[PDB]
Amino acid sequence: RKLCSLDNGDCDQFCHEEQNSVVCSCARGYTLADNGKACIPTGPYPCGKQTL
Amino acid sequence: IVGGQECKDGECPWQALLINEENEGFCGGTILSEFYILTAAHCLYQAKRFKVRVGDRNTEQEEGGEAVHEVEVVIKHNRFTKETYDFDIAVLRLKTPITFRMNVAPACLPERDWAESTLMTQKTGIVSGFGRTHEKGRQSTRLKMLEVPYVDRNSCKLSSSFIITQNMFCAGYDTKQEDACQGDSGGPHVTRFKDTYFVTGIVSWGEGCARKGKYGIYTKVTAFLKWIDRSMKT
Ligand SMILES: CN(C)[C@@H]1CCc2cc(N3CC[C@H](NS(=O)(=O)c4ccc5cc(Cl)ccc5c4)C3=O)ccc21
Ligand SMILES: [Ca+2]
Ligand SMILES: [Mg+2]
Repeated sequence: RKLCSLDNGDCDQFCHEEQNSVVCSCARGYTLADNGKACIPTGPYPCGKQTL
Repeated sequence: IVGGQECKDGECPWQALLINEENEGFCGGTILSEFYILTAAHCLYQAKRFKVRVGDRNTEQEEGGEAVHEVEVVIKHNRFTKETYDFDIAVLRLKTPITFRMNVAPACLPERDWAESTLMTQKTGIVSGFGRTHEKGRQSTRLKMLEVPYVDRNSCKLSSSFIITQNMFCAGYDTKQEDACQGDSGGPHVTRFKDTYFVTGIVSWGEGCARKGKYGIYTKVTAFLKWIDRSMKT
């Protein structure tokens, strides 16, 4: 288990292996956090989240 | 939905219900965005005129979150076949945008490779709808959800009397009395990953409901992510 195969490469959502390293990204309506791993909702009612 | 539990307040916010002239649900849908609903192409023959209702959990009471939307454009996959139910997918563009609120929010569209490798390899997915609670019963008045195990592709082909195409996958149980059923068609199959729910399937067909040695057959959303993206741009 390496990179994206090891615990999703520590990414909150999408994980890609580029140049033999992990690249994280997020669904539309989320912004990649400063740590380049977490996904932060850009506005209210982000996709995929149960309400309240 | 046979077996499973009621969707509780806020738990299934991406559920859409296709309603006929009599204001009765006949199929489900998944909210993708303020303008678009994902559904099954085969649902588009079960009513001449239909609208989309969102934010409903009990068809017998006004809970204040419900909203009915007229459809502006129906985008059916051109390769859909009634013979096999291959390419059983359609996108609906609404005339007015959905206002997100409690019980009304979209499910996330995943990327293909990551979803196939990481979501579809999870133990289970979640199916939901207002469909029958038993094979011979009436439609549920309550929105229900059910955790359904992903089924090994070979096991599914072996169980099926009919062709399982590359555009389909199987989920549910061998003998346990839990499955989607009549009226759940077109509804969401979502997969949870770190408390975020991604669209992974569309309720498509089954040889009965919850039958022994039979599984639920779902449209494989990951095979249609580019198609969906294109449909949502026009
Ligand atoms: C013939 N060919 C087009 C394909 C392959 C065999 C088949 C069976 C069915 N049937 C037969 C009855 C059943 N109807 S249902 O309302 O009970 C129903 C409808 C959708 C379902 C969806 C799932 Cl995931 C599970 C059970 C489901 C049950 C249903 O969907 C429809 C299409 C096809
Ligand atoms: Ca209601
Ligand atoms: Mg079964």
